[PDB]
Amino acid sequence: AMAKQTIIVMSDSHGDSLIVEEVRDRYVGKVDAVFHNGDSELRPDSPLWEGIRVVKGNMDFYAGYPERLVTELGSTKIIQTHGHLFDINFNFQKLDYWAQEEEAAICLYGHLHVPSAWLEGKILFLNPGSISQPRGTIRECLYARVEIDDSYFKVDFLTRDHEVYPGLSKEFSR
Ligand SMILES: [Cl-]
Ligand SMILES: [Cl-]
Ligand SMILES: [Mn+2]
Ligand SMILES: [Mn+2]
Repeated sequence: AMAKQTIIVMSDSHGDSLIVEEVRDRYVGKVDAVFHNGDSELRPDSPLWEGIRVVKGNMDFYAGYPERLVTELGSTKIIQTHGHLFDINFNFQKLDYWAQEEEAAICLYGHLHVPSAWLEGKILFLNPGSISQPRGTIRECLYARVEIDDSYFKVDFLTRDHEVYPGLSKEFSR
């Protein structure tokens, strides 16, 4: 039985560097990985990115962010993209095709500023929400925690004070 993993995922921070630093500082070295799914509006050479896996958003104009990132975490293959290059506002068919060709455990995306967690195929798709500019029905700034083991993905959405926001948590069996 694999040892349990915990990942921290955020996105669409939009020029708020204190929140990125705060989340880095809180979690780097205490969880298995920390992810940012883009639209930070920060420089890729920022020291705030030490310990964090970050991809390019459409509102990231500086050279040096990757469009896609594959992170293999033990037996867990995580893929990560902003989403704009997959036309996710149209639908998720292009994103899901890529996730299937990669045979990902987890597919991380941003762009929509809407928190979501669903299982399609055996693949968890997660948008952590926007940590600065929430959209849709939930007007609270959010990021996400995923707990991973052989039996379950557990997803909680967390506020900027690092508390679980109720009514959004999901548990998926694998
Ligand atoms: Cl799009
Ligand atoms: Cl946008
Ligand atoms: Mn954005
Ligand atoms: Mn975007």
